[PDB]
Amino acid sequence: RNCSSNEERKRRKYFHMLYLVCLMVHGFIRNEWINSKRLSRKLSNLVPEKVFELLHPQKDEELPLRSTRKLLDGLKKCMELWQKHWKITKKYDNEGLYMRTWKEIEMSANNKRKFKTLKRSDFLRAVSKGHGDPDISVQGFVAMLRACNVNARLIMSCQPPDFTNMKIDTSLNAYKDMVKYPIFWCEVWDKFSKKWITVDPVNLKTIEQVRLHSKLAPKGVACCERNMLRYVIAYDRKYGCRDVTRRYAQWMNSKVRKRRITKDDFGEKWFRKVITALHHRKRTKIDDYEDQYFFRRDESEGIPDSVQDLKNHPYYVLEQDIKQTQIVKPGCKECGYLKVHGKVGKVLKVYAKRDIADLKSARQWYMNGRILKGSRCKKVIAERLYSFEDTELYIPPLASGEITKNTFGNIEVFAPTMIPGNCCLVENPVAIKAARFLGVEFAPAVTSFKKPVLSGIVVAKWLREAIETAIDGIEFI
Amino acid sequence: AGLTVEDLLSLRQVVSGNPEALAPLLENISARYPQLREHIMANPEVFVSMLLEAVGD
DNA sequence: TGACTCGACATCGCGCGCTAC
DNA sequence: GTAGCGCGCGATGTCGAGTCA
Repeated sequence: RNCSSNEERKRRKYFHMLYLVCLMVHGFIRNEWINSKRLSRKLSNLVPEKVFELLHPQKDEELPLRSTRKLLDGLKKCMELWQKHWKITKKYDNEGLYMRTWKEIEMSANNKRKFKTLKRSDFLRAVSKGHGDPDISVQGFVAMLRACNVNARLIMSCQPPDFTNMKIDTSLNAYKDMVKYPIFWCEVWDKFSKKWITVDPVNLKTIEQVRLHSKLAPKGVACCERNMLRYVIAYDRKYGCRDVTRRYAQWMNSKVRKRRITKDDFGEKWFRKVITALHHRKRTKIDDYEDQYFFRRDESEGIPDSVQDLKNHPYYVLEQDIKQTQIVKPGCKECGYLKVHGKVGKVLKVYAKRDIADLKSARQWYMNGRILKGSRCKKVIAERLYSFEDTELYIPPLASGEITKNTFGNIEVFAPTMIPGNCCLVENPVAIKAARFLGVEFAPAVTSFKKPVLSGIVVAKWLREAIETAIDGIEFI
Repeated sequence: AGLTVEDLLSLRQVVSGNPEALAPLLENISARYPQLREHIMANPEVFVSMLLEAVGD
């Protein structure tokens, strides 16, 4: 075995978040520097009138397609002349911005060495001279398109260290293998076909109109050691920041979701906080056209081709992975089959998760603040369990402020719903001490089990302020 | 939930022009600011904006 | 305190992805 | 496209720690 402590697990998740935030901010700032007005004006003169006109074609009403084609020819001519402008293409020192191993990090922490600061001037100078690694090159390419007034995003595949890598060794079996796919690239907006065109002028030297498959998404076990596609962030002229992974992920909901922080709900909410932090403009109609592409993409993925990809899948579950406490919602059935690779003829029943109901016993429901009505049990395990639609909120009874409580003179509060309407919950170890010293008419809160737990008090709201003062003065009792 | 301005500046500068070198700085600063950890979990957007407006310029 | 979970590593047989027509 | 072919990739099981009730 090769396994680390739950503490190291939790550190890896945090440091992953931290490193990701930094990466994505770097994207944000670099995209700023790309917009520099002094540089733009110099790079514009690189683009002949013929090509410029190709980059801004006239609306063609009878066949929009021909305008798209002219843009593609323009984009191809730009890629070519950029090949010529960029005179010196460096190698990444060490690993560049490709994904690193926990061991590699720990050791870079250790050795401090000497690091030449860059800043904004030095970047500009490099791009104008045409000296840099492929990241600089592509980034420059995007600057140039922008100086021609095309809607040109910078795309960045953020490669933070893997927080799903649990191993204590972390050791790999090549430079050529790392550089096979790019970290940075470009998108360009087609107003005629209402789609984003993908452009990689430096590494793959292609232009693709991604529909369901893209040449840029890395393939083969060896190449994915240093490039694990998780967060593809798009930055635009007007300082938008949009997560565009769905364009580039063939299996987004299966393969890729397991490797992103967004797989639990805390993760998603955190991630959205950062994107919004980085998205400094207001919603345009283009944003909507994109969301429509993503929606259709997100609904054409469908069932995966393997059992491992159906573990903890957002939408889907094999009949065999349905929990003892779940049942199939009346009058639903399998939604699909999975031929199991490497077993002859073996087929599995795939159900949609929306057709699966979670059942709980009466006590468990109460513990979610719900009561039952005359319903029927769905299954027994020996204690009857009921579906969510069998159930109903519990509204506990509401002058002086005596609260009708359980037999023990406490209140069972497993959910905000369960505070009476005219009362408030105050959680504090001594809240009972406070309340007892100044009298009143409170009631202890049982919020969970250890086996009860009185974590605080339930008192009428008019009396809350008093307790808060007494608590603040507890040292004086 | 807070940090000096000498560290916030150096960190903006690494993040902006030399992110390859992030690793040891973050190790350091995280070792000098325990509370930063839980901050980052609750309120990332603040730490972001802090890294964005070192441009009081 | 017990069912149920999560990732690594082992084992293993398929048929997948090469040339070389 | 096809046959000849070696082994890479995914299915199955266990092992330890952890999580929920």
